[PDB]
Amino acid sequence: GSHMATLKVIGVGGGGNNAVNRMIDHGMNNVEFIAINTDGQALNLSKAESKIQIGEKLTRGLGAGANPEIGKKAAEESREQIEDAIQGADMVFVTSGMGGGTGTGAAPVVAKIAKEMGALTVGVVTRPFSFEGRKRQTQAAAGVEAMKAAVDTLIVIPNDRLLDIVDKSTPMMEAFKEADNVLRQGVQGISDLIAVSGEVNLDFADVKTIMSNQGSALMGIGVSSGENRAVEAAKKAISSPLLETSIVGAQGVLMNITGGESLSLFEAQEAADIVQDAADEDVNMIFGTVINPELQDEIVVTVIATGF
Ligand SMILES: Nc1nc2c(ncn2[C@@H]2O[C@H](COP(=O)(O)OP(=O)(O)CP(=O)(O)O)[C@@H](O)[C@H]2O)c(=O)[nH]1
Ligand SMILES: [K+]
Repeated sequence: GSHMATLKVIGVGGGGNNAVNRMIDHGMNNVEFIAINTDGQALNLSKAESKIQIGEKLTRGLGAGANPEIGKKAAEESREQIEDAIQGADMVFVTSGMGGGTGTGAAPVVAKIAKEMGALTVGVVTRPFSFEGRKRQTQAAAGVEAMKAAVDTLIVIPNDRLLDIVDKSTPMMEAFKEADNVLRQGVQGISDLIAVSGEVNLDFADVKTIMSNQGSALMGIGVSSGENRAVEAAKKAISSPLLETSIVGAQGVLMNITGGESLSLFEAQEAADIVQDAADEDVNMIFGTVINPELQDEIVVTVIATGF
């Protein structure tokens, strides 16, 4: 028969659960959410269907107070509850802000558990703003290294990059939604790739080949119309204003192109060439195509890049 992949998104700590709440608000389908936190006040406000309060014996229901050893121990002591919530997942996205205690310490434990439960495990984490100081940055760096050791693939968003995309008045919440989009569009892109039957079909086994045990990653989506649409969508898919890891140096790529019946062979080559040339490597590509006749002049390019 057919395979139906279960995708889960797990928020760990404040920032991660913020991202989960905003994704649920934005509306996601076919994805399951898990909220993990020490902070009982924030966890009570989570919109996630599955909630795990960790470390209550250690924190009395408070956060970890920037102590990553308490975050790590809190997750370890709730291993069975975390395993039970994950069980059945084919793919898990662990999202977390690094630099505090709960996210820094517990997110690598959650990711380790997910991988041991058999899930393809992707971390999407932030580094703190420079204005938060050097100690926060150093602690975050230890969290990023622990994440790298625990996940299949890791996407790092330095929060300082948000300062590159705001004007002096952009609300902080609007900026945070831009960082959220990295996770949301990557999850949505995989979900859609799985759900739809393509003319050149890609599926979850291709995602596993490109992402399993591959270190840093990029996940992007680009949409364009009109003249040069394939080139423009491909460039947008690989544009990484918020990413620590750019496309440069990628050695494996999952690339899908969705368009209407006008989708031309020539423009599919144009788009593939953009990704090959930007990588500035010989990229091992798994290429797919979907014809969606509901589309008119719109083209959508999805890119997952690993192998740096
Ligand atoms: N882009 C973004 N960054 C966030 C968000 N919330 C927190 N951050 C950033 O993540 C870092 C850690 O914050 P948070 O996730 O609340 O930490 P925690 O580990 O839960 C806090 P404690 O140590 O007390 O338990 C912050 O220093 C900040 O850089 C958010 O919603 N969006
Ligand atoms: K498919």
